[PDB]
Formats: sequence, structure tokens, C-alpha cells
Amino acid sequence: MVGFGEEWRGEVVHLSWSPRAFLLKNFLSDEECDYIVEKARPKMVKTSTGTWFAKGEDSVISKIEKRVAQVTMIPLENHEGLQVLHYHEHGGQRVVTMLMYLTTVEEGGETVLPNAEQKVTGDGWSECAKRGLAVKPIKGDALMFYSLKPDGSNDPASLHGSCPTLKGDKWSATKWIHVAPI
Ligand SMILES: [Cl-]
Repeated sequence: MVGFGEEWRGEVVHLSWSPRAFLLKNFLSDEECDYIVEKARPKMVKTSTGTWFAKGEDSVISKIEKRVAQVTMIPLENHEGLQVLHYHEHGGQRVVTMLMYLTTVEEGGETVLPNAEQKVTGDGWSECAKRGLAVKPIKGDALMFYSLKPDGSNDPASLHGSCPTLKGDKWSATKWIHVAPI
């Protein structure tokens, strides 16, 4: 799994400069989300359950991993494997997080960034979500953000957590990528 591997094409929404963050709409197909859930399901171990796929371990996931390299412009040598969660030498510093929603969550369950410069307000945001910048889980969407400033210093605005789900069932996959080859 090196370099960059027909490209992905969807909608990009800029969310913030602190942390620098983008929403990628329909980054995963519905078919890809359902695959990842079912492939992960029998591996899930204990809140949330989870499992880990090594970079390049799975053929369908590997296609997606290439897509992440392409959109981030960072070669696959720098990437970790894939963490899947269900809610109920090393490459140097981590620089970018990609969080992919495998299911749509009707109410609550937002990713929240409480130290972001923005807070969400009003209709359709849970009370937890209103503590910072938040993103609704929609199947196929991906939240991309940088944990370092351009000069390589820490961006504390990139701290994130999961709001409790009030209506629905939240599955997510998280890809971390480093400044250098692992
Ligand atoms: Cl989350």
C-alpha cells in the first residue's frame, strides 16, 4: 500500500479554519458502508464496540483507502489502517483525520468539536452538539480535518468526541494519516 493506487468526484463543504475542516458528501457509496459494517460485525469487541483493519487487509476497504490518499493528497505509506466503531517509525505526528459515517443517525449522535471556533445553533442539533462545531452522521459522508497547523504545531481545535445517539444506530470508520511514511 504505497502512493495513490478513475477518481471520486463529490460535493465538498468547507466547515472551519479552526480546526481546518471539510465535509465530503457521499464519499462512500451506500454499498461500501453496508460492506464495512457487515465485515466488521463479527470482529467487534467491547459504551462502543470496535475493531481495527490493517492498512490493505481487505480488498473493498483498500479501494476506499486509495480514495482517501487521493482526496488528502497524502501517499498511502503515511496512512494508518481503519478503526470501525459501533456506539451503544510510526510516521511521526498524526496530521489528518478522516471520519466516515456508515449509517445515518436521525437524532443526536453528532461528531462534536468543542474547541472549534464555531458552534452550531438552532433546529436539528442535539444539546451535546451545540457545545461546538458538529456534524450530523449521514451514511456515506466523511468529515476530514487537520490536527496540525501548517507549521506542524498542534491545533487544539481538532479535539473531537461522539454525542449520545437519541434516535438511530451509529457506526463509523476512522482513518488517521501521518506527516511521514510509517
Ligand atoms: Cl464521531
